Amino acid sequence: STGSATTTPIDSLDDAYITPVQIGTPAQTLNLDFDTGSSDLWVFSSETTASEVDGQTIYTPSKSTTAKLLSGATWSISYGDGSSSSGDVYTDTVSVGGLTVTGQAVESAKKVSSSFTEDSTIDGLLGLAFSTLNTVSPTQQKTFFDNAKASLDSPVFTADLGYHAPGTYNFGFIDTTAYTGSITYTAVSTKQGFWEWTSTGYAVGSGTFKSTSIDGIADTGTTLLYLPATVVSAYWAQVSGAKSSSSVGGYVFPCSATLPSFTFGVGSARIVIPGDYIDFGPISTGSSSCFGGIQSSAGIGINIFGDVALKAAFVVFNGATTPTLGFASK
Repeated sequence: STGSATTTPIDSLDDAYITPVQIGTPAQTLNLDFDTGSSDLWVFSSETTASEVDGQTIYTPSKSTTAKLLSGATWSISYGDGSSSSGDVYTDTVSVGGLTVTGQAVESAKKVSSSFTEDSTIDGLLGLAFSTLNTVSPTQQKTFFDNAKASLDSPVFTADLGYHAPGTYNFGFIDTTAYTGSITYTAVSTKQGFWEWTSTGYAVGSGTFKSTSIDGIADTGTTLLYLPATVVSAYWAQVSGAKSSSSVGGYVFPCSATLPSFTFGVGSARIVIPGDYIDFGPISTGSSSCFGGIQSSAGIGINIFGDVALKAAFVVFNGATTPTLGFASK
């Protein structure tokens, strides 16, 4: 089997991407944030505290003939941005782009933090990291990908995110029309439960490539590119007037600037992030200070190849017995 679904930016900045997902019988379609940095499929629901719902579409298990309470199971998750959610668990039929999993754990939110309430366009998350990070207790549950894997034509999914445009998540096949050149594969460590890999270095603009190992995670659920302070300083040093602002919470730059590109290494291959991808616009409405798309990972504890990086590539998440990651230009 295979599946193919379009993923769409939630706003003009590509702050996140949503993908329609069918849950239950008859289908209830919710728009979920596919997150390769976590491993819970959770949704706003008829159980979510009413004051914490503001425009989201909810899953109502009582209206699904295939929903079953997973008795005694609870979940609770905290994300790196300080947001969180928790609740109980149903199993139900879940379909993505024509690919169906029966018996998928659907984590129903009883509580969500303010960041989620305020994002009316995101009806929940679909985790695509390794199932070892799943938070359901006392019986840990599998991700949608893990459940689908044995049925897939090939044990892979691909992320093809657009810059200010829709893109595609495919399951079970590699669309050879969706990228240019060849795909370069690189080793993955699953020790922390993430799609963790080591970039071979970077360049700023038309500058020389610096060969240096940068361990990080491929995380479709993180908006920006978070890299070591040394790398990030070298980038922003090439932008007149750019500075790190503790009041704003990161690097800002004059909105009048033209940003240089940023290149990262994948083995001997190179992925170029155009300068425009690094512009996240005014810090507040009408401001002439703009927020940067490359930020320091210092104090996160991990480098994160988020959407800024991933959307410059066609990315293969290879979940074969030895997992790997593939990157191609597009």
